[PDB]
Amino acid sequence: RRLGVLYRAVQLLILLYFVWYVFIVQKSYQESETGPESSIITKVKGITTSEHKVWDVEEYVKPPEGGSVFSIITRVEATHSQTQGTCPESIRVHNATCLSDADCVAGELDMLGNGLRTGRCVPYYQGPSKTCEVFGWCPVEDGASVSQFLGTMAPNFTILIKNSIHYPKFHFSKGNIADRTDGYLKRCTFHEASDLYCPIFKLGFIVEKAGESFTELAHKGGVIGVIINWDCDLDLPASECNPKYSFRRLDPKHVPASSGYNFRFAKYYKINGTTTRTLIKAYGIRIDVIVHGQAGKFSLIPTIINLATALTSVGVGSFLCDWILLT
Amino acid sequence: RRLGVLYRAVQLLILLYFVWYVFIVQKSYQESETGPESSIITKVKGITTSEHKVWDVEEYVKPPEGGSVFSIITRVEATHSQTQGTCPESIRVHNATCLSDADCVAGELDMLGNGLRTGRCVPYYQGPSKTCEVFGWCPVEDGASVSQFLGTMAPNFTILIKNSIHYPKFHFSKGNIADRTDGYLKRCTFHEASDLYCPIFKLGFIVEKAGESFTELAHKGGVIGVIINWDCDLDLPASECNPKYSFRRLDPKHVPASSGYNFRFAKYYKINGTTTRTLIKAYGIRIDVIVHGQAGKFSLIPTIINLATALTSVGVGSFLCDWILLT
Amino acid sequence: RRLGVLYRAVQLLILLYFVWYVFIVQKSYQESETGPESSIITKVKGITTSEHKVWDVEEYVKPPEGGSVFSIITRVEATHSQTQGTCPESIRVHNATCLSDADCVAGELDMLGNGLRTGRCVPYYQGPSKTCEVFGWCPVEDGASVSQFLGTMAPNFTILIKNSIHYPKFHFSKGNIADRTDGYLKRCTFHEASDLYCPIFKLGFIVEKAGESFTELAHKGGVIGVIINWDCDLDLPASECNPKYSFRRLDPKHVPASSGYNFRFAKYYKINGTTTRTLIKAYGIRIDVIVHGQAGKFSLIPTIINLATALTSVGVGSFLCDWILLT
Ligand SMILES: *[C@@H]1O[C@H](CO)[C@@H](O)[C@H](O)[C@H]1NC(C)=O
Ligand SMILES: *[C@@H]1O[C@H](CO)[C@@H](O)[C@H](O)[C@H]1NC(C)=O
Ligand SMILES: *[C@@H]1O[C@H](CO)[C@@H](O)[C@H](O)[C@H]1NC(C)=O
Ligand SMILES: *[C@@H]1O[C@H](CO)[C@@H](O)[C@H](O)[C@H]1NC(C)=O
Ligand SMILES: *[C@@H]1O[C@H](CO)[C@@H](O)[C@H](O)[C@H]1NC(C)=O
Ligand SMILES: *[C@@H]1O[C@H](CO)[C@@H](O)[C@H](O)[C@H]1NC(C)=O
Repeated sequence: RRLGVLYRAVQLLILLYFVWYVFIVQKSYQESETGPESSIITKVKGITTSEHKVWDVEEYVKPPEGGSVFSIITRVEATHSQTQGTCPESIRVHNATCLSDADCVAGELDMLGNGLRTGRCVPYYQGPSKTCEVFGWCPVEDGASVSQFLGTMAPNFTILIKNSIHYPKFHFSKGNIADRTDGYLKRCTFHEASDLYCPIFKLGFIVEKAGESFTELAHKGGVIGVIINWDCDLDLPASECNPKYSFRRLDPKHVPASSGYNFRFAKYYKINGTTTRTLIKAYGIRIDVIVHGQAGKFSLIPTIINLATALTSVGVGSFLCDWILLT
Repeated sequence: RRLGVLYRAVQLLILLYFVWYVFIVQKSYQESETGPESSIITKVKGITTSEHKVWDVEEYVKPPEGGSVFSIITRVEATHSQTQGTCPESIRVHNATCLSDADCVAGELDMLGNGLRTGRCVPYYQGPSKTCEVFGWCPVEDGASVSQFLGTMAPNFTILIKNSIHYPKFHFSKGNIADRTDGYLKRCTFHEASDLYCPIFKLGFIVEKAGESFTELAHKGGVIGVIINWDCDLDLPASECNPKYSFRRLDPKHVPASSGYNFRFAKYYKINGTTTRTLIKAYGIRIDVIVHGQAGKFSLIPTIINLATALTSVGVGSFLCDWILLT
Repeated sequence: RRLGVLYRAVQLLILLYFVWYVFIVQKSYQESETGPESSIITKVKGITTSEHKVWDVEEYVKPPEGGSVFSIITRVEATHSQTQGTCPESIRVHNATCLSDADCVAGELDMLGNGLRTGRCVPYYQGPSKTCEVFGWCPVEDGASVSQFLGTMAPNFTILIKNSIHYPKFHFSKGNIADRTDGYLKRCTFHEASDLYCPIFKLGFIVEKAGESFTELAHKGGVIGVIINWDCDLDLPASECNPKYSFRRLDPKHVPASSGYNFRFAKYYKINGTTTRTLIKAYGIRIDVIVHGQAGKFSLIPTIINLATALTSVGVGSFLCDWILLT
């Protein structure tokens, strides 16, 4: 009687749970593939100015080739006319300060120093201190570097990411630009809803979507990641598989020591037969384009496994009801 | 009687379906791992010529280091003796054409322009038009660039990809060159059957296997991906795990706007104390080596799950036959 | 009687096997995700010396930007004052040796040669042999290169890897540096137990943990991979997810032909209006930072599938016991 009503209510509850959670919500009827094959072609385009200098893309984008990882230099500390010679050590180098020649040890190369110590105390670049003389690339950066801010109009720089994926097991291939001939990429601006196949992003848009302040991320540097997630359901048509662009800062923005991004490169010249160089310490924003994939397609093996599990679970509910009735 | 024959025929049909499709075909008795750890070492080697110039690998391969992504330059547009100064704007820049000084706005920096506008109309490099004067790197590329075709013998360039994978969960590690001392790599040519452990590919072979035409992909540029798939069955010996090299074009070859690959780099010089440069716009073929993995090894958990599913399915066939007989 | 004891012993054996192997050992109650999103920021810092030259990071680290793949140059073969002209071919080029002008074919460009053959026999750089004259970058490397060993103090170079992962499906994100303000990274040394969030590694430590000898890996070059495995169990707190750094050599160290790492880059100058260059062949150790992920979190679907399998298996044991008793 009523025992039958409760007995069948348990079965319906178990079947509901399976049909909803296991199948509709979690798609246990589906087999999944992750890690597609991606191709990223980037192209930064924009020009900026300094006190009397004009910087083009060749100057502030390293490396020049358009790939997943590139750095947009927003500030430089250039040390011009560096030659191999003898000069005072940087005041920031461990026990570089000296009062006499006895305080400097000859032939001492510090790995964090700027050269091999000559062994005699020399006046610093700006008085009145005295630092141990070193042989290396001179003058040192910490004594003869001039800072230039490039990124006054870095926010208006535009980056064009060209992505294309492929899912081998499911034979799915797609890109992030629509095959058109209407002059679209020459006048479009990215919008996650209106214009999703115009992957031309301003640097300022990327930074603000990452939650970052451009001045702080430009003076000290930073790393911002442009993440493309192709969470794809292959039972739906190919027009239902779209790229989702997320922006987030990838460097340890909270650790004071490791926050920032910078690197050194030099420009090499022969002046009167002697090799001179211009050491440039570049602070800038590195853009990493990370592509992530998660596909899904209906597979019969998972479906039958879960159906068998549902039947066994309904049987276990049967056993539980009978056991409660007996006791 | 005959009901028994049909009843057991249903069981045999269900068991066949499982034993064939679930186990033999799909290998549901197996656990899978994807995404191994890969190491790619590339080395392009070949020399080409121009009207009176000889180009070596250092000149047309960027970046010089041998990694997954590199570009082989097939054509350049070099603008020599570029200095920071004032010169006419490119005729391709928005509203650069002027008839008088009033048509040029002083201090206007266009992000797609080639400098900061001085504010006075100047004659173009070739008459009779007049363009707004700009301050930047001068002369501009669109007025003083000379094109040189490098890739006359690019098809005979040879790329040596050195790959090595590792599957952590299954403790499988392999490479794409056989440990030999017979002078093999100095005289071998790749063949997907005869010579699969001689990964020395001519650029023309890669292009033709990608279905591309070398002249069009060399003048305008392109991106070709060398895909290595280690679809591996670990129940078989290690000699049964082999690399499969596939070649396909990765750029949007159909979109007119985004088809092609190019980038700019410059050579910097000091001439009479003033920084001059040679801006080179390089059109070439980028080679991406993409390594994809899918391993499989027999695991007891999937086997028992599928066996339980088979037994439950045979029981469901039993129930269906009995239900048909009753009704 | 005793049949009951054996009958229930079989059930307990099957249940033990499941509860131990399927659940406790293999964690079949868990769903897994692999392939997180990684960000790698490297920074090599150290200075070395030669006979009379001091080398800084800008000189021996290529590329300058701090990413996953970079090369630390330990030895160079620099060919200075290379200009486009005519010079003897390298004695190592196929049939380059000549006895008279008839042995040289005019206009012959060998892809493995160093230029276009002029067609007349010229004396070699060192006597008494004679090689076919070529037009290219002259003098050739095999005749005018000078070797300098940089890596006397390469083992004391320190590399700072900055990693940060993210698991999308499980919403887990972590890095490899602890958020601190105690001046930790300026004085810490990595230890896999004591100091795991100080990812500052000496090059010598990386090499010795890889099992390599620094002198051989420095003269000839090599590739060493720094592997970070985030094998993560998400049922445990976030303090229980840690990076595991493994070091191994990635190049074919056993194949004599393919063992080693080297590349060429040049320094370009204008001398009296003619383009000269310094071709540098760099032998060094390439560091690849490979990040691998394997997360796990309790999921109800696998748990119920395995519980149903356990019940079915106990039933199959029931059937086997009854069948043995009947026969
Ligand atoms: C630095 O030099 C001073 C004076 O020569 C010496 O007392 C001190 O120990 C040195 N510090 C080192 C070597 O770390
Ligand atoms: C450049 O970007 C800034 C902020 O990102 C914006 O205020 C400014 O209007 C932009 N420039 C132009 C010409 O729109
Ligand atoms: C270009 O300049 C012309 C004349 O100064 C002006 O009419 C036009 O609006 C300008 N186009 C712009 C600013 O996009
Ligand atoms: C170079 O390649 C082209 C086509 O790829 C071929 O026709 C030619 O014979 C090759 N050169 C040599 C010397 O074999
Ligand atoms: C090299 O040159 C010699 C003499 O000209 C010739 O006999 C030989 O066949 C050549 N080898 C080649 C072209 O591989
Ligand atoms: C540099 O490293 C070597 C071995 O890696 C070691 O013997 C030497 O002591 C180190 N240098 C210093 C100053 O500790």
